Amino acid sequence: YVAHLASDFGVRVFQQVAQASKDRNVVFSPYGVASVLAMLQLTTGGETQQQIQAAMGFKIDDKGMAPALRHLYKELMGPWNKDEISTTDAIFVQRDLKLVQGFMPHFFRLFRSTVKQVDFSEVERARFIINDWVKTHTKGMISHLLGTGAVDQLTRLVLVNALYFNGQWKTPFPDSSTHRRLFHKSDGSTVSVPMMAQTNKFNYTEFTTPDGHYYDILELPYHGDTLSMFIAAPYEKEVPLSALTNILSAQLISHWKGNMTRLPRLLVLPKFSLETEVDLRKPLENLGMTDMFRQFQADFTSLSDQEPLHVALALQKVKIEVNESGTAVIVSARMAPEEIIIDRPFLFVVRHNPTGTVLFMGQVMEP
Repeated sequence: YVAHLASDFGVRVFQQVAQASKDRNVVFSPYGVASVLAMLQLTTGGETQQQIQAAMGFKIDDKGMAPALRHLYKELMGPWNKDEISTTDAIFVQRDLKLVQGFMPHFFRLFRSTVKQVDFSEVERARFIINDWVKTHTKGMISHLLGTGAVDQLTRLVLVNALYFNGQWKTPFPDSSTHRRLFHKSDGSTVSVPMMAQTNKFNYTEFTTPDGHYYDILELPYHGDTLSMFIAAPYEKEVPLSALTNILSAQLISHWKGNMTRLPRLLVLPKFSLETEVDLRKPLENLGMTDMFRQFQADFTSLSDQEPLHVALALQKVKIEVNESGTAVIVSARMAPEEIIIDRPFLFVVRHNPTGTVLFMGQVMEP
């Protein structure tokens, strides 16, 4: 339930970043941005708080909300994982501020984490701290946030979120099937990229938007069916991804599941290892949250009502890999009735099945 509101807020943010990155690759984490903004909520007061609660759909302070979030976190980091997913949130505030009495403990009570305190006048040092935090909480897979270059002796507050993902397929794509094939950029031009092939009974459904766009939808489960990737590919060229992403929801995903049946298909899917760093300011402003980024409008008085505080920098960075698993003369396979060759731009969603949370989301315009 909290999972659903968090996922959907996170999709809304994705929509906005998709709107601005037409025809560009973009990988993103709905769960991530919602997790960091849930925490931001506590630091927040006034109308800046209103903007965030209204856009999110819940108040972190209300009962059951934070325990649900920690529940979810712990579950994601459980033993089923296997270094497939690393996540981390963090808020850095100017070291010697007159913080309000009792805020730090209350924050730890709710998030089992702390607001990190740094002297931003050391600049290079503060940058190293932020970049180091991410490095050490993502098993070294994410090491640097280009956007940190923007901090200076004036930064009072920074917010970051970083996640890596590379899952192990329930059924891996035989290594010998992988081959170089043609991809059609929306550009109208083309590129040859490595693609995987696997013949199986995939959960499948044809889907239509209310406004009449058609997409093929496949479920690819990961080991133990804890996680699943859903792939959504237009029926023919010309069908944009927008029509789909603009109604995307957790409920929509469950809807796809409700209609899927298992059919023997040859699937041909491109390998991809993509990285994306997004500056969350504009996307978040576009969802109502504009006060937080504004020096004289921002209201962070739950954290410190002494110095005027406001968010200088809000970043998410995601790296995601899709290959044959987690790691020959012949290539043999069962013949299949139909084939599904994903040789054009497509969307993917990684879902946590037990809760429905949308962990990752993206559009691949070129692998």
